[PDB]
Amino acid sequence: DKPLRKISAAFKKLAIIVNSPNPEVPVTQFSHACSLVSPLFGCLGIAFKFAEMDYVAKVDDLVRASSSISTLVVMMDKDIEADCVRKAGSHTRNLLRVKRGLDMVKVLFEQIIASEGDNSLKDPATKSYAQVFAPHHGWAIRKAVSLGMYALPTRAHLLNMLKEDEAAAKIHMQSYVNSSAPLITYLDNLFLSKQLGIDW
Ligand SMILES: CCCCCCCCCCCCC/C=C/[C@@H](O)[C@@H](N)COP(=O)(O)OCC[N+](C)(C)C
Repeated sequence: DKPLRKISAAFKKLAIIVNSPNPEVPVTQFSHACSLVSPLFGCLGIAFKFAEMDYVAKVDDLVRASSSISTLVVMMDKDIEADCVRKAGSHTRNLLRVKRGLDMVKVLFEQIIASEGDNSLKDPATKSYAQVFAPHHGWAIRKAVSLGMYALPTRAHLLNMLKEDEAAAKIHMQSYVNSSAPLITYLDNLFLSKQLGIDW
């Protein structure tokens, strides 16, 4: 199968949901779509190993919760009720981390699309990391990530891993960008509308 098309197809559906008048985002559909993004960090290599703990484990948790909890709204309401929003391992806290991962990939794709004709992924990877994850990482991690940037695959190599040529990759990557933009906005507002904040 072709991994970018599974991503675009799944997030298009979520986009339709959050673009609708009364959105109800199922934890099952949401968490499944997010797990389709996980292979991307492995492709980029050792620099993004932090995503195992900062993203993959966070998605794993939401997949667990999806068996007993209907929607993202219901999921957050439980944590608000139990006063465990910022508690380590809480579904709401993990949801916030998942949001950041989705955001980083959105920025990554945007920069890859912009830097077409350049076979180096250095700028897209460095800029996406610096914007989304760097403010949440201590010195050691940021240095390790910076070092790992030397081990990035070439742009052409990445596309080969994803099984697309330039033209087809541009379409599905842009499709994710178009879909994740309102999804990320919807997720942010779930926090902000309850004054929960989004920078913790
Ligand atoms: C041969 C040798 C190979 C050596 C292999 C080692 C390379 C892989 C290292 C993986 C990176 C660590 C993954 C951790 C991710 C999360 O825990 C992050 N939150 C950690 O960042 P931190 O800045 O400490 O989080 C903030 C927490 N704090 C505020 C309390 C600092």
